[PDB]
Amino acid sequence: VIKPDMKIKLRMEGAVNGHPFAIEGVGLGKPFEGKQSMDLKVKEGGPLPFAYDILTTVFNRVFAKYPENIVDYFKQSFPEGYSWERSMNYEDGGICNATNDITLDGDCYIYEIRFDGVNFPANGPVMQKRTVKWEPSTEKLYVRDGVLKGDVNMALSLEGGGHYRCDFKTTYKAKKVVQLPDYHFVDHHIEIKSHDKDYSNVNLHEHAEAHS
Ligand code: NI
Ligand code: NI
Repeated sequence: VIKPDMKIKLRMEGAVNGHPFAIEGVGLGKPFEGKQSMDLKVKEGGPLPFAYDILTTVFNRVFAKYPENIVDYFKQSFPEGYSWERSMNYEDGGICNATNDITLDGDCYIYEIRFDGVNFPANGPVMQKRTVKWEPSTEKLYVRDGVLKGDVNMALSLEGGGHYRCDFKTTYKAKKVVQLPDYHFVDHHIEIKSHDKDYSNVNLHEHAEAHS
């Protein structure tokens, strides 16, 4: 059911500091190589008044290269698919909640995404768009109450130098019973490869690899 080459379509609806927006996307990847990319377009609420970077990790752990010796919760959950929930706690009190419900239609994954950011300070790097990129990261994955958790210490590099820290807590939920993994890691590296001036168009890449 998992094919070597796969597509993606998605819609995100969200709000940051009570201002709504909508984004759509199409993309493609290689699930077994842990690579994907996508083009994203802002449909409503542009030009976004906040750092696009806060959204990019929300725009699928099926696109992660799992070796044979680690159970792959995500590829097993297909064709029924899985959903996830995430809280993203920024060091200045900015908090983002996100969810993604992932279904499969033919060779295409479909994402229905909600994003909700509150309490970003007007003079902070998100609302003044002073972020450069996310550093590559290592997510720690562990089972709890029959579902899979993933935690990660993330950092955004900042235009004047330095970093801005965010802690991610994700819960991933297969829509059917699957085998559960042991403790393991996923290395991630997410990059905006191109974009237009106000980020109404963005081309986003990620490569991920599981290890134990
Ligand atoms: Ni890389
Ligand atoms: Ni740029």
